[PDB]
Amino acid sequence: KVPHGESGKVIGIRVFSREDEDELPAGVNELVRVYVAQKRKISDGDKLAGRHGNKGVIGKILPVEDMPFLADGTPVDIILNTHGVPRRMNIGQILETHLGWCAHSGWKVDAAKGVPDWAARLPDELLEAQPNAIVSTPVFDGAQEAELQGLLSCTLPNRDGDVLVDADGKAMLFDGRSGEPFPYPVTVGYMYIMKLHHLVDDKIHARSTGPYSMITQQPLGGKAQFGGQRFGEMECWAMQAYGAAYTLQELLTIKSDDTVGRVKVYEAIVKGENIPEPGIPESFKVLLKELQSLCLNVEVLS
Amino acid sequence: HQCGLPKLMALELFKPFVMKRLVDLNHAQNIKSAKRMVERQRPQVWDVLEEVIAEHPVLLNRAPTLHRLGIQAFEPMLVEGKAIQLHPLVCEAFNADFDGDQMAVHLPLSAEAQAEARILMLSSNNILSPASGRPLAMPRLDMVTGLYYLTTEVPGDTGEYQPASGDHPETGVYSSPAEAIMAADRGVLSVRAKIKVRLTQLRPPVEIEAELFGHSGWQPGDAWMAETTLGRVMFNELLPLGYPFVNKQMHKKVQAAIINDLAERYPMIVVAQTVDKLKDAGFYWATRSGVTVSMADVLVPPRKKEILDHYEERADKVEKQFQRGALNHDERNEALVEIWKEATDEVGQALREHYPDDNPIITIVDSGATGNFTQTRTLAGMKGLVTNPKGEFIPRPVKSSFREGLTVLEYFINTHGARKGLADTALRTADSGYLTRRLVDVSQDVIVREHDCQTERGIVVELAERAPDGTLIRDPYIETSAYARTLGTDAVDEAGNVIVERGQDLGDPEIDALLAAGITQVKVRSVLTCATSTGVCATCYGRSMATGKLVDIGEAVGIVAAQSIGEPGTQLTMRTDITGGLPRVQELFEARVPRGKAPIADVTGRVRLEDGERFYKITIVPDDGGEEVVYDKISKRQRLRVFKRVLSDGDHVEVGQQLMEGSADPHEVLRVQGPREVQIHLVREVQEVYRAQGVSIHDKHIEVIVRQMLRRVTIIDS
Amino acid sequence: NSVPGAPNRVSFAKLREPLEVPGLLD
Amino acid sequence: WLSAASFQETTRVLTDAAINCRSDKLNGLKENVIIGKLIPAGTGINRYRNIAVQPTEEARAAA
Amino acid sequence: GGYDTPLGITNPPIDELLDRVSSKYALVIYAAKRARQINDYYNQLGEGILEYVGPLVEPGLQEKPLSIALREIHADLLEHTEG
Amino acid sequence: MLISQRPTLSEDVLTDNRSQFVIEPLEPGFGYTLGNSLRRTLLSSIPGAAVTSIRIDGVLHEFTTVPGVKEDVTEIILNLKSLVVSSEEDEPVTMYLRKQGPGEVTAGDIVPPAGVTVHNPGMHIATLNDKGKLEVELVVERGRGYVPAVQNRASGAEIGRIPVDSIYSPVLKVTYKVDATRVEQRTDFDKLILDVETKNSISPRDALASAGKTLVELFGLARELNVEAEGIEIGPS
Amino acid sequence: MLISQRPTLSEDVLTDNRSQFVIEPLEPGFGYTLGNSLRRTLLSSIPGAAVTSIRIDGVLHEFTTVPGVKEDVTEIILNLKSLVVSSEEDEPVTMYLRKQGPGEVTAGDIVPPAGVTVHNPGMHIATLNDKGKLEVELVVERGRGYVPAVQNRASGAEIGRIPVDSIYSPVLKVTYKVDATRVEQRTDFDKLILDVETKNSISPRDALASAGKTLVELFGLARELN
Amino acid sequence: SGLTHKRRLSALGPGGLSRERAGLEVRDVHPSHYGRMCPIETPEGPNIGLIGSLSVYARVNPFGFIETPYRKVVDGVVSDEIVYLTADEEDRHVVAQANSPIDADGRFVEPRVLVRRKAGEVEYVPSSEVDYMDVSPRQMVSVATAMIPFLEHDDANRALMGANMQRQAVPLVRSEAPLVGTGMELRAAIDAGDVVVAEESGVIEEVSADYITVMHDNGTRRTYRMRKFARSNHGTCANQCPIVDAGDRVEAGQVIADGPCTDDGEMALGKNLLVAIMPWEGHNYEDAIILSNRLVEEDVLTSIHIEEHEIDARDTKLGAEEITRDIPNISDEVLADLDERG
RNA sequence: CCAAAAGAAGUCUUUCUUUUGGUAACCAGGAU
Ligand SMILES: [Zn+2]
Repeated sequence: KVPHGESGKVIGIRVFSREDEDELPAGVNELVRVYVAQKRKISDGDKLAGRHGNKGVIGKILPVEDMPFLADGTPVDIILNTHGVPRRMNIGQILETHLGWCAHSGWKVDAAKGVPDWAARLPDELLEAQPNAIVSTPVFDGAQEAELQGLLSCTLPNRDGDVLVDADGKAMLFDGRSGEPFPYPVTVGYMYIMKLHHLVDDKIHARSTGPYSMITQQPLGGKAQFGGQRFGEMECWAMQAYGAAYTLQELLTIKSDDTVGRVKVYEAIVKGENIPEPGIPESFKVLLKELQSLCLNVEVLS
Repeated sequence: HQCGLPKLMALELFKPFVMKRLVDLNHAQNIKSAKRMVERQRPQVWDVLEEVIAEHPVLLNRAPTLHRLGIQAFEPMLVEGKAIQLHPLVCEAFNADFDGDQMAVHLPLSAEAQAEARILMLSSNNILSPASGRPLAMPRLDMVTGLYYLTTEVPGDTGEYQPASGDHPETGVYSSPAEAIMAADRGVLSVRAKIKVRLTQLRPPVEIEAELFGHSGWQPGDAWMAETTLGRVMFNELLPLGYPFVNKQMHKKVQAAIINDLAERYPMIVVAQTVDKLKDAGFYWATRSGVTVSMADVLVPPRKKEILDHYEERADKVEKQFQRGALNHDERNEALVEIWKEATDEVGQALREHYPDDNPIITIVDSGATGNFTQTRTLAGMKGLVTNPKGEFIPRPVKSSFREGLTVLEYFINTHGARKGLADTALRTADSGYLTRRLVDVSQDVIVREHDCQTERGIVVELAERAPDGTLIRDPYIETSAYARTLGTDAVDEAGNVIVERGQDLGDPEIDALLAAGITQVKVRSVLTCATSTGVCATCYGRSMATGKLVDIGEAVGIVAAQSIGEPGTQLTMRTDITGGLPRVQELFEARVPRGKAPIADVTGRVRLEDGERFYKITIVPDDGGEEVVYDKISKRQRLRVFKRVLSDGDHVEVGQQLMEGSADPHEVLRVQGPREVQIHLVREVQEVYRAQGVSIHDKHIEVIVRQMLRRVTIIDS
Repeated sequence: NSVPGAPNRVSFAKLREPLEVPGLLD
Repeated sequence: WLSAASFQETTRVLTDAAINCRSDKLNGLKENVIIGKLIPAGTGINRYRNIAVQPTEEARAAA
Repeated sequence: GGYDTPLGITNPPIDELLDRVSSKYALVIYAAKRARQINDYYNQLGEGILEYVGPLVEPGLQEKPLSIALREIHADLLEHTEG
Repeated sequence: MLISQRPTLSEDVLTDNRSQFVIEPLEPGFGYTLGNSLRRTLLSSIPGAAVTSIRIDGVLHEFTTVPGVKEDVTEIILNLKSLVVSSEEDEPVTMYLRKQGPGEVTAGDIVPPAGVTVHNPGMHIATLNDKGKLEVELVVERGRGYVPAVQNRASGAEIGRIPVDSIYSPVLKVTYKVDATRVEQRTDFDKLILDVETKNSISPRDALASAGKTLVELFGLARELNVEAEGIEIGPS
Repeated sequence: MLISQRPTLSEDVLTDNRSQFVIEPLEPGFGYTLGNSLRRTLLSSIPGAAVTSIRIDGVLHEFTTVPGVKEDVTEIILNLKSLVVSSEEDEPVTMYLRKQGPGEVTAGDIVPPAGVTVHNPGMHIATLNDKGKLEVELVVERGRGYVPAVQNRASGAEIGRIPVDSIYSPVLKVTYKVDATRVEQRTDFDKLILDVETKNSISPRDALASAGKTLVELFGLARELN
Repeated sequence: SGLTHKRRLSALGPGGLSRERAGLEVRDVHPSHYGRMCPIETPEGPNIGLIGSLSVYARVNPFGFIETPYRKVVDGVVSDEIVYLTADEEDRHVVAQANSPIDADGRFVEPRVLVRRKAGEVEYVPSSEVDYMDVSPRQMVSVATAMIPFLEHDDANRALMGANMQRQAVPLVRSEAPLVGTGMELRAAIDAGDVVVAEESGVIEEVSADYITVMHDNGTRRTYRMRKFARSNHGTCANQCPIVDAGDRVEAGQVIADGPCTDDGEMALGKNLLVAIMPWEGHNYEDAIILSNRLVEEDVLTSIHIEEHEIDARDTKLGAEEITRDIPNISDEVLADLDERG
């Protein structure tokens, strides 16, 4: 059976058999393998990242109409916070954003009367580029700040002779949600972001009741079986510090391993009665039997 | 008090509760039909679910649960998606950033488990830290930037107040804050321009209320004239109605002061609502503050090259002196290090003086939102000296900023220390937890049992020692040693009547009164001297740092103390043979012999010192004259102690004066000076580390642990 | 750069490298 | 002996407790957590755990 | 500096509730036992009469017994004794 | 194309002239589409009347204080600025308020010409002492929105007349919020909450009706391009 | 100071798929709000038509390959996701595509039934060779907004059905700018210049008319307060 | 990820130190690592410092010691003789830097240049003692860290994360090459081996989604089969699609078909998105992110994930396990999707 | 607590009765 929390098309089936003299592990007659495929879109809680260590999960996915848009009506795709950049010392992402805008729009250094000084040691056939040009800045020998500034000062218009991003590299955005323009220019450009293999659809899990263990009667663990979340020692200290004795007593008895308490509380809930009183956990009795198996006379007095 | 719970998770947690209501509403014949409905998710299960989950608390938890506020109870509401939505103002308590964290959800079932999650663990009932009493639900980051932008007065802005010129009357005066909000919508006025407004719904400050209304006060409705900016009127509309008018720029310190004042003088619901309104305004105005990062905003100091050349000449002269044999290897390194430290400071000062006040980077730094100025110097002006794998400075130093870009060698020598820093954290994350686990076990049997043991014993507190020329300079660390305590004796000064009676909470007003009256020492109650048989009492413990009132008669103070001591680990950097960090704390609590043991005196008198070869030799001359104490094997690699001048031959020493420089072992000080002295020693020594790391822990927690350390006695004669 | 059909990605490099990157699975 | 056995050195604590024939009174937080009983702190002490709630007589009359 | 209409699980305000009892530990058991009494009354309502009475304060369309207990504790319609 | 669920509109009267309107449920998201439009229309599209300028005898060059009166010039100006008046004549009419002898001057002491009316007759303006006299002329005209003080177009025409800011809009303050609603598997729809505060020359319901009418005309300008164009229709009330 | 000159709307046609509308004289401040309300309605709430599902004969799911076709089924679906089509009838209709032999397959090879029409016959879909043979039927339907693919189980469909994400939005790009005249004599007004660009499915006039109808309904909601 | 896995040097194993018993002196970056083990790319957890990666130019000599090429300078003339030196020989000599001012004739512009002396000491020697120079910058970095543009503007802490998070990116349905790269993508893509590369030059005869047939200059023909929608060890898709037409001529070593995360032969792990650097209403608060809904409508960040399920029939002592539709206690509605034999 | 089969009643598909059937430890890799 396909386990918990899985679905998708069946794309392939690979069936082996002893009748066709296939090499199988000894004692095996047949072996069949089924492939199930899913197509996953990006969603809130999925993890994205750049090449400079600027990770973060997706907080919201806005409709395309309520997003900051350029003067020509172009919405932005992603919005990053300002407070994360200067404190982490990864200013390379800002320079990548500037050079990405320059590469997207395409430039032309005007050597009308002599090449500009900032473009003196710039390699040839970099004095002009077409829109959507691919460039490269080697790791320790790339684009200087003066060259980036010069390239930003000379960058091609889009369709009509309108330059959307000025020499500082910032644009005047409109608030797509209210309508008014933002009072100060904002930094815009093109950044290369990656989708990391930390998606929410593999991370979400919940359980009311389900399978239990065998030796000790506590719930299992893991999403594929069902399992419950672990309430460890530190979480017990926290509840003792709060002073909540009843919450702690129920969590450890009638939610984990009080074998009659579980059924009684389920019945009480569905029938609308009062939740009953907990009994004795089964792990304590397992402990007593192990201690007796070690030849220790453990006895409970009254 | 709310959280966002994805509806497929909520439908699974609340399955039994929805199955009952489906049958109760005649949407299902029996429980099997309702179960099939819930499993197949028919459209009415949602209408039943939103009704079922109403006012049913849910417990949210993030691991590791270092302290009490790692679990809090919220009121669930359904959201679209698969991610739990968390309020921005609980991340400091949870220590939860949004780079991929996860939290677990639990669901109370019985009536007591549900009342304990609404009256005890609800998020809005826990605003103050139990370790120190400081609020934890304050605005931070984007909210601080937005609130700092709003309450700022820009000189010569749009619509400013203009005095009469003789041809036209005054300009910039408004008849209400609703006429100013209408002028700001026309572009005629700026939210940060100085204006004069006629306020009627905002309480005037103390002086203006005294000099205009007298009588009793403003009595909402009475109009007064304020000279302020629009942003400050907007900010003060977010505060309670009876709170005076705060005409100031909202640096993070000012916000902390305001929220402490409100928490002291108002109930909890008022503070929770106020912080919510402040969150809303802070986000709204941080979106409009214009804080972005472009390399045109990262200015460089105008004369970095002159400074670097000037100090390069100094370094060259030092190197030439070394090359001529004037000094050994270490002296040259020390000289170069001093030169380059001076150069780094002189670059940083020029950088500080070059930036404007409205630059986004210095704005974020100076509003208190986040970051310090060393990070701004490293990014704009110059990195500077870097360390070895051993820890000694590289004398080069790194001379480029991250705006210019480091070269290959500079990047390499910088990675040297970067990786050391990362490994330090990676390895302390486990030691903190082990220490917390041991502290929780030692002190799990300290619970408030009585209300008053009615003892007369107590400890004394320094409380602003007297100045030399004559003045009471307050002791800097008075909030963690004298506040939230109850007096054991009465405070009488200069034959004056009792300034403060026995058994008083001893808060800010009482401390101010005692300092004005002119006393320096008070005997207060402490858990070290509680006379109850099992557990402490309430008056000896004192105020509860989280509630603000006297502790209850069931509170488990031992676990709170352990979690308060052991939670701020992690953010406790190990420091470069005397231990100075988490190892120092661990050896203090484990009562081990210190690594750098330094002998202490045993009896007063003068001391004769023989500077032997390969080890010192100190002997104490007893004033009594019975026997002389000799300390033979003391390495010359240590130092002599300085108290008040370095230890000089024939100098007088006290009964417990520490001779060498280092750490005295707690066992000898107990054998010589008794239990009170070792209690003082231990509390002071632990607080010294925590203060050095800038962490505020009240002394009563360390006192709980130390009390647990001194319960037994040793048998010498049966 | 030295692959018979690689795309034309223009570089800002100022220096010239004498040695080609070795085989990365050598 | 139960709390100490659950803290550290389980084998040594158990062997010397067996040799001394120690008896555990079950008075701590950890010992009551292990056996599944209400901890003697906060809401679990007798002062609060044995409260008696009753409507007021005027409220009874008004109903 | 009065407050605004308390919302949802935050009503009634906790300060006024604490004004009624000694500590919050007492309030927890107060409200929990009253809620148990209300639930028993609702379960036994169709069946034979028993002493348990209530609610004393008019409930809402669908209002949990713990909320009713807390709202009764606020109106000062109940009395309690400690152990 | 039908809408599915039709939105409603309910009012929550707080004060005699202060309300709170809730519109729900709206498609995700028409709360922001129409909340700001409605706020702007309420604040800047309802005709009204206000005081445009005044001249006060004895104050020509020095504007600090008025002889014989206790309150200074600016206090008088911003007392007259918050004066509720309704007018019908389009041209700027002139009103005179005049009172001798010590006492308290009040908004009811003004004698309005035909058409003009004062909706808060008992508004304190000034106090006189020591046989003082006050004689100030008001110019009242009807406009829209909020217009700052208009500087003299012809200085020689009047020396005593001084302009003041004109609050024509009968609505004083408007704020709005958007929320989320619905148990219908969505939990994504919107709920717009307005907060309209007016003067006493209008009610918060009449102002909202007028704003709705104005917006209907404005978007009917765009509708009339192609009348048989398919849009979203909510259905009969 | 009561200005009683009503606003008026005029259209300037830059091209077939683009045009600018100017609205004036507006009140001071009401240019950005009006322009943004129109832009928000245009970019979300205009009805159109889009392909709802396909069915290639030789394939059973989306993750396979067609013999002879250079692309695979996923790339073919991503290429068809760029179709612009306009239907006239509410119920779903099906259009057929049949190709044999070598040669590129464009959107002009689709045979549409009565009412529906393809507005970009030059769109590339797939390329075939001598072994290539492509046979696919596309289901076209009307709606508004964006609708994710309908699960095959929700409807009664065979294994050969491939549900496809539907995007029923004709408008392509919208922007505006306001020319505010702020004279010293305080007679002010705005001038909204709104620019609309559609993807050749409907003209900008027919999109602005739909937006106007929607907004007129939603504000008549508030008008009938008395 | 695979290329990074094959160039890894782990200090933990049978015969090496242990993760729980490793101090802080073995996790450091000794100055002898320059050119031999990358100081940036290392795990961020409790394995930090115990697992490293080999630099780009390094090789292992017959005894197991790592070497790096150096460009020897004879009498102040920077030659083109490359010599590989292990850490001890590199210790004896004095090594200059790659980004030094060569004057078009193998001569430093100035006499004073940063160098590395015996114990890794950095100083300023007159340009007559210098014995060796680095063959290039980017000699101390590994493959993954050489693909970060503007690496010297980022601090080492964040560059470590940026290098470690590039091997966690998931392949997307359609791939796009970065607008601003570093030039390492093509080499890393062709050396990883996930692309199809023409073994011999010739002319393409047949192309399809399943194969490419190349006709070599001398009679012979070769058919390259493609991996379509194949599962990887971590459950991702492993497509391969051709990037040549039926008439094009290919050369030896030319990329003939893309791979999972390649765009015309270059590594393409992500997409180019238009970005703004503002705070917006508190939704991008504390490292959170805001996305447009266009990236969902247009399938910009969509990926395919494949799962594998296995079962086998075994004899057993009782015997005769069977795969069949006749299952006890099961209805027919839950036996509808099954085919005639299970 | 669920599945299958048979019998009875009604509804055109639920209820009643009988029978049968009903997990761990290691090593490894990641995240905060
Ligand atoms: Zn006591």
